[PDB]
Amino acid sequence: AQHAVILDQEKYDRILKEVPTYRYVSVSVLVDRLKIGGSLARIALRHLEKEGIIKPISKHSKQAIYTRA
Amino acid sequence: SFQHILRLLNTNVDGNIKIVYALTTIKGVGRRYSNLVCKKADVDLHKRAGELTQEELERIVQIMQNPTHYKIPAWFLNRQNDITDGKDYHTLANNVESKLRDDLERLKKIRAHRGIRHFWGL
Amino acid sequence: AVPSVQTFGKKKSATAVAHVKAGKGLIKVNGSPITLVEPEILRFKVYEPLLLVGLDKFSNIDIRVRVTGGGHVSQVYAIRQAIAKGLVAYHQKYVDEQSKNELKKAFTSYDRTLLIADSRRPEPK
Amino acid sequence: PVTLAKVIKVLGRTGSRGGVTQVRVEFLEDTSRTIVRNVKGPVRENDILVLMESEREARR
Amino acid sequence: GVSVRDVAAQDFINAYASFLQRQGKLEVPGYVDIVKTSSGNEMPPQDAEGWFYKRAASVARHIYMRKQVGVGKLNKLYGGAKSRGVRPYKHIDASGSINRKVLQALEKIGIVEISPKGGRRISENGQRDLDRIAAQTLEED
Amino acid sequence: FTPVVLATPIPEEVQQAQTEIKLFNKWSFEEVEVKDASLVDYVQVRQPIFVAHTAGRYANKRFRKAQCPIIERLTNSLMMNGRNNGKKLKAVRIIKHTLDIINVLTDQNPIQVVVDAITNTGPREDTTRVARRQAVDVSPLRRVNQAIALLTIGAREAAFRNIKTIAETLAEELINAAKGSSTSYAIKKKDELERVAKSNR
RNA sequence: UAGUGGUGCUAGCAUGCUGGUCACUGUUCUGGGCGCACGCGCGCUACACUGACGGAGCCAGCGAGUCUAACCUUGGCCGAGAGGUCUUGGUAAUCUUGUGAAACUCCGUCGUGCUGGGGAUAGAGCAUUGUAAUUAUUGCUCUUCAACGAGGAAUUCCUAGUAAGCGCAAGUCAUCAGCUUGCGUUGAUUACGUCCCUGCCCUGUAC
Repeated sequence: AQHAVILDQEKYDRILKEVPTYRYVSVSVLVDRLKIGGSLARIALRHLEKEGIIKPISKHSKQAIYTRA
Repeated sequence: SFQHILRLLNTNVDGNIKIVYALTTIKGVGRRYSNLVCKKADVDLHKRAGELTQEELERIVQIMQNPTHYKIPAWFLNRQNDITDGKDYHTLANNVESKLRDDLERLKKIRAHRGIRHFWGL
Repeated sequence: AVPSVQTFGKKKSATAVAHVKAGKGLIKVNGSPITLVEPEILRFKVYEPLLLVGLDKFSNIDIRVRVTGGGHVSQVYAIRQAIAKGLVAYHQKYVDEQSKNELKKAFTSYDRTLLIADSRRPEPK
Repeated sequence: PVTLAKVIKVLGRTGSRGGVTQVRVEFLEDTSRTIVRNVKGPVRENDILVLMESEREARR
Repeated sequence: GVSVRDVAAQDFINAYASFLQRQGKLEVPGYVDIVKTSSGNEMPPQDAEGWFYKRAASVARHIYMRKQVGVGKLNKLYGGAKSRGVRPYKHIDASGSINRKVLQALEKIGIVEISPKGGRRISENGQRDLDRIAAQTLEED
Repeated sequence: FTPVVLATPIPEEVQQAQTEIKLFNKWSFEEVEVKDASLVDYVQVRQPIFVAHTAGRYANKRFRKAQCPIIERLTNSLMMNGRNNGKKLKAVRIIKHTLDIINVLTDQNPIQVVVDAITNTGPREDTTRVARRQAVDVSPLRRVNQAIALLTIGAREAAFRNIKTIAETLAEELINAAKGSSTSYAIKKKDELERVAKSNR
């Protein structure tokens, strides 16, 4: 099987409700537990972080670290 | 709307890949040639191939097979100064390995070393 | 003319020369402010001689340093050594051996390398 | 259960390659009852072993 | 006072290149989007629309910090490692045709000028301009 | 406290570091405790430092490396393979991100979690060849060395052909090893060594 | 023939800071040759995310150079590149040269798919050295995209600024190295012991 690479409306709804459940999130965290490619996850984090649903604690290109807050 | 597989020049291309890279499935379409064609077509390079509509796969197909009209610098092309007729061409699809697998046979007909050595090795 | 000293530091091939004079608390490396030292990870390695003694000590002196050759890492150790040696040299001449040794106590408590080069040298073959 | 013991004397290198050191070690829980054991890694006096078996002694 | 030396390198570049694109006086060669910028490179610059302005800003800063430069030295600076396929890597200089036009383009708008002892030196108007962008960059924080 | 203004203004958060040294200016070494008395002389955590890039030289005397702080030791063991030799700055960054992650998965001062993983991992019984094997005791120093080796290897082989970065995997090993969690590679390795030694004694 | 600071002139910023421009520390000629079913050995490049690619940051040491005429080359100009052209300094701590080197650092693209890993083999064209490049010296551009998933039995080097990573200079030399020697940059883990294996050196009876 292959991960999704375009955002279906149903997964968009799934993303917004579920992500605040997780203590820690990262590119790997999304790609692992949700069937999306890494090229979505980089965009989704910037979206949700500007939306204020998750709190950044550090950012470093190759790594980024966001938290429930 | 989105199409998972498409066919052009009798080659299949899957939609799930960046358009620039997806096109390189076609014999003769290298990465640089693919990249520059997309720019001249002014498609969004970041779109995935399955996003495009028919009138957008056309124009692209047209530019690939008429490159000199769009002032591509000619030195970009793989068949400069052809031996029979001094025109420049770019070779695509099944037409690749029809000029290849012929120029060697033309050398065989003239009994040149390189042709003999090839067919002798076979 | 004005109370001033020069001091130098070493590491491997990097050679940092530092000048100190009375003035207003400023620290520049090659004319840039020391907060822009690079790479970022090693920047705190240069704050050490500031935090370890306390910023008040610097308020009346101007520090500027030029680092010359070496490499990206080795030059970092050269400047921090040049700073520390420069600081005690000024106190030795313009206050007292009491404060001088107070400085030396703080530095050598944390890292001997702040005052003395490790003398390592490449194998002669 | 594990028992701690303090190195009181080091006896010498042992084993075919010199890869094992023999040691004299004193029980830390109660002094004396001294025992001799085989130690694999580098060791010094005042080091503490964790004798997971107690009622056994090294050959000599 | 403020100097260009007082600002983080990449932070200053991003600010000034964006401004310079808005001025529009900086003139592009037009063959842009074909050239690789180095014979050691593979694929052209990925920021296809903006990359020329960003390089132009870098050159100005580098000359500002120094006595004078010429085209040869810039080709060395922007060089890189070429893979040479199965053979070991080697240093290779970047394209000249790019960098020479950048110097000429910057001269047209008066930031930089040809110098005695060869090469180019910063203009007094270059100083005046670049300092102003620096002050904005600090204050914009 | 006071802001002690200077003509090159140091940032506020750097001035605040003046009163207590913290690793990465972020965590204190105070209240870090070693649970097993046998290791206390070897798990150096007592001297504070700002960043795990000490220049010190430890080769000249055979026990002197026991004075090097534990955090420095970990960074070295990451620099391991031939494609990674010399790249210490790469390793330092890895550690910095690793501690942050552990500060969120669980909530303890993460330096304490590292110490727990080390002390819980080091084998206490082993064997040598005589052929046959005979059981032997292992000295506290070597217990520490074995801990550091097993940890980095368990992370490295999980991050090969990965979707999770090095820091994502190394952080999980440390957490799994501070627990009694047999899921971790390092704990699995400890068990076999001791049960083998038991049979041969 | 080196560095710092002051002094004179001077630019920008602000009302001091960063830059440019006196003191101290036999003979001979033409053409060819120096091919590969396979065995043994020293190497180069990889199997990817501790990565590949794009942009930006920006740091050495040891060498070597012409009037015998033509070496090392700065600056201006032309061209996508390789490369070309007009001038210039150095018989050298004085000029090339701060030999602005690579790894490396930061910000983006890619997302575990022989994939954007890897670049063998092969087609077309443009240049450069030489008296002459066909069986092809080297460089540049486009196209073709092979094996290879960390490798059985065996086996090499090594204890600190050392191993390993990375690059440069000289050597040979019309041109042409994946070679040899030297130099610098980044920089670990594991012993500080033994006679088990291998090999060397001392002092009569089952052989």
